[PDB]
Amino acid sequence: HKSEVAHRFKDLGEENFKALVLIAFAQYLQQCPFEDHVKLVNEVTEFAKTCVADESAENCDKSLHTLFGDKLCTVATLRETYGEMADCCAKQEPERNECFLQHKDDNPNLPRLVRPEVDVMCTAFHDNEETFLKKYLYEIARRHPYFYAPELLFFAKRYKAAFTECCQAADKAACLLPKLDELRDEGKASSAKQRLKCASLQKFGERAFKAWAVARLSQRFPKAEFAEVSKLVTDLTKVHTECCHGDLLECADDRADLAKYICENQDSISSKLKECCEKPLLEKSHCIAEVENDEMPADLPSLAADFVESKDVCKNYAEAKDVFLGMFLYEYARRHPDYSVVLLLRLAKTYETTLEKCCAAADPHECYAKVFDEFKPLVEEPQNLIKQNCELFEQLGEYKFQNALLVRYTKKVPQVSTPTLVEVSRNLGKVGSKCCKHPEAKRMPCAEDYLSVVLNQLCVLHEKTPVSDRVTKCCTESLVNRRPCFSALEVDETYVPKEFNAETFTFHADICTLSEKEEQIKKQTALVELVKHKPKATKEQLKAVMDDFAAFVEKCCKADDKETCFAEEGKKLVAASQAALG
Ligand SMILES: COc1ccc2c(c1)c(CC(=O)O)c(C)n2C(=O)c1ccc(Cl)cc1
Ligand SMILES: COc1ccc2c(c1)c(CC(=O)O)c(C)n2C(=O)c1ccc(Cl)cc1
Ligand SMILES: CCCCC1C(=O)N(c2ccccc2)N(c2ccccc2)C1=O
Ligand SMILES: CCCCCCCCCCCCCC(=O)O
Ligand SMILES: CCCCCCCCCCCCCC(=O)O
Ligand SMILES: CCCCCCCCCCCCCC(=O)O
Ligand SMILES: CCCCCCCCCCCCCC(=O)O
Repeated sequence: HKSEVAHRFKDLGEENFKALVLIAFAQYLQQCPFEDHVKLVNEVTEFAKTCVADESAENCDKSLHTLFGDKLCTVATLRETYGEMADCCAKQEPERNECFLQHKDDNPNLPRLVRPEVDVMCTAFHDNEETFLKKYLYEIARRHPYFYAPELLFFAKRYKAAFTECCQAADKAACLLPKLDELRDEGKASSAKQRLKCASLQKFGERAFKAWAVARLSQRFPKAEFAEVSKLVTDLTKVHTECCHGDLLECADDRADLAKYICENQDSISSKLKECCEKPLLEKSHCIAEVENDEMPADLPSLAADFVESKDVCKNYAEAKDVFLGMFLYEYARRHPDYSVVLLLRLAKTYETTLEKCCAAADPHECYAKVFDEFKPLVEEPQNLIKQNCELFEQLGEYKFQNALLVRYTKKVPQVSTPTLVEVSRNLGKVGSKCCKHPEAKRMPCAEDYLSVVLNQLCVLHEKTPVSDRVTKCCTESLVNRRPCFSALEVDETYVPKEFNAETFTFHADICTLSEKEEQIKKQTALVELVKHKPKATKEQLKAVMDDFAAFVEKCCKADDKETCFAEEGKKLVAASQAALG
């Protein structure tokens, strides 16, 4: 109460406090060495303990923003290292804090972080767990200044858990490696979603966010009253608006409040918030944001009652348009947890466009009478794609499914670079393996979650190295139109084939020692180049070539003087293949 530092220290706990303070400093002073930050953390922690012992001790009354800023301005090489940022220190709070936010660089120039060999890690881990973990916490945090700290803390613990379980295993690598790769992706996805959610808010505006949230919060809490959901969407919008601005403290308090509000009213929101609400102040938010959907009420009316058959439709709509559309969304979303949020938005958009026409016409009811028929094809498009694509993935495996997508998209946008096409298709493939395992009722929400990040990543690259107007149309298109726009792309009739290049199709024995992962990316790269050269090739033609290449390899890696083989049969394969594809 009287001392903020003392208060947070007591809430968080020493360990958590020390880690958060470290992350906080690493995100601002992204250039200072690790031992320098460690020094700061200790100084702040010691200060904190003083305040815990006596809330009236010097400076214990200062605000976290103030203490933090002062400490920051302490750094002697502040001007020589961060130049312009040092001028913030001449300002008074809150301009000082505001000034610091502005100079935090989003994408700093730091070397890629390379993964050491399992044995060095595990020994480092054992020989000095604290510094090994904090050292990486530091390296990761300085590279993602915008990654919400507590979230970064949750990942660290997932990492600690992996080293503990695996560094004792019989086959460390067999245990750890796959774990590290899983965490990396989750970390990447989490980072992407965060940037995405804020970028989306800037572009599309508050209304669109509120809509997306109404739909999402309604699928998850089907039993809550519309007024509660509204209350929540309202507060949730402030929270995200604030958290995007970047101030960790402000963000942290807004989220905490929201979580407490939710827990106090849990029995009037959802029956699934029990476990989450018991957890520590530091984990509540995270938990709730991931809670599973509650059971939807058994006795639920027909949507057509209040939205198609009622006589006061246009009257209720004209009176408060967005509120009316929100109720529609609410009602429609909580009966369809199986729908993707964006799909629900499309229906809402459709119902809106209809009421706008119909309520201005002679006899409204007559005009908007069959709107639910409008929805049918809208709902079906995403459903057929899932069925069709999961079936294909069922037959072929992940890898072969990835090759299928490779041929499919190269033909649609041959202008894209081969490395980019490879990454996209591979990740598209992963989405297929990760979601197709789910029961049909949960597939769509799954694909949407994963596809959103992949589509955004694809758009960002392209944004930097523009290549196709079509991709640009889809990338800058409506939030709700993005995926449909890509789905609508057709083979590029215009495209002009790339001239043959012997090199591009020559292979060496080294391919035999390449890691399974790199072997594929090598074959898949050739495949893309193959299509870019012979775009009019049919599935039959291609499949045959791919079959030869397949054999080609297995054969040359299981024979003496491998080198000769590849260069000898290579002439043959390539010569025959060119002939078959005219
Ligand atoms: C070359 O392939 C990658 C891919 C993703 C990567 C990194 C390197 C690095 C390392 C680097 O920046 O060089 C980081 C930090 N990545 C993340 O996005 C991330 C974020 C949060 C967590 Cl918890 C874990 C991972
Ligand atoms: C509970 O309320 C929300 C609100 C926005 C959301 C999400 C959930 C989720 C999570 C989910 O879909 O369950 C994602 C991925 N959001 C966005 O990226 C986003 C951000 C801004 C706009 Cl304008 C539109 C969409
Ligand atoms: C743009 C992504 C939104 C994710 C998110 C979420 O689902 N909940 C959320 C969950 C249920 C009701 C309302 C919001 N809160 C959340 C906010 C503060 C504290 C705890 C959870 C979130 O930030
Ligand atoms: C998330 C904070 C805890 C840090 C633990 C990370 C230890 C593993 C080091 C490898 C990280 C580089 C990312 C990768 O390519 O795997
Ligand atoms: C500078 C010392 C204070 C450390 C700053 C970090 C404070 C974070 C408070 C943790 C609250 C969890 C919020 C949430 O649920 O997301
Ligand atoms: C508080 C409830 C507000 C809900 C407003 C409903 C709007 C539905 C249209 C979907 C918005 C996507 C943006 C668009 O393309 O128009
Ligand atoms: C001009 C024709 C050159 C022939 C080169 C064929 C390269 C395509 C790579 C085929 C890899 C398919 C993957 C697999 O076999 O599993």
